[PDB]
Amino acid sequence: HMVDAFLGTWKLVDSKNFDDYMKSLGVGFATRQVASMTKPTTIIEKNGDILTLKTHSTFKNTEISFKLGVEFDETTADDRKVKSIVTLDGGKLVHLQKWDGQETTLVRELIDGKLILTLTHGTAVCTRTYEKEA
Ligand SMILES: CCCCCCCCCCCCCCCC(=O)O
Repeated sequence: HMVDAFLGTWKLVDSKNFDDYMKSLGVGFATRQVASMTKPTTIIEKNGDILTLKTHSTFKNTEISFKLGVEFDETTADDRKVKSIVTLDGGKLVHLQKWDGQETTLVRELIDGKLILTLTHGTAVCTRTYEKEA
């Protein structure tokens, strides 16, 4: 399964344009100040057809579980209540969130052994680079 290469624990080492991405979502200044300065850990697990993606940080934790291709309800780290779907498109794990007539896509792919997360909302595009910890 293509998901096997994503499994494990990943730690943020680099970020580009995250503040702009949060601004585009309406995250307030005080939260952006802290969120831009944290280095989250993302844990990706799979048991049968169910994938679980956990994001851990010193001040906020999220967890979602899903089957690929099946829409699910998600409450995001910034408290948006969204409709989500995740597909594995070739080698790219593509997570689409929809709410209030808006969308944002979170694409994860493996480049040179690192996990690259690209977040797009409107024209705000952010790249988050994660190194494999375990
Ligand atoms: C995940 C770090 C703390 C997040 C605090 C809430 C404000 C920003 C949330 C924006 C949507 C989720 C972004 C995830 C980024 C990532 O996984 O590197």
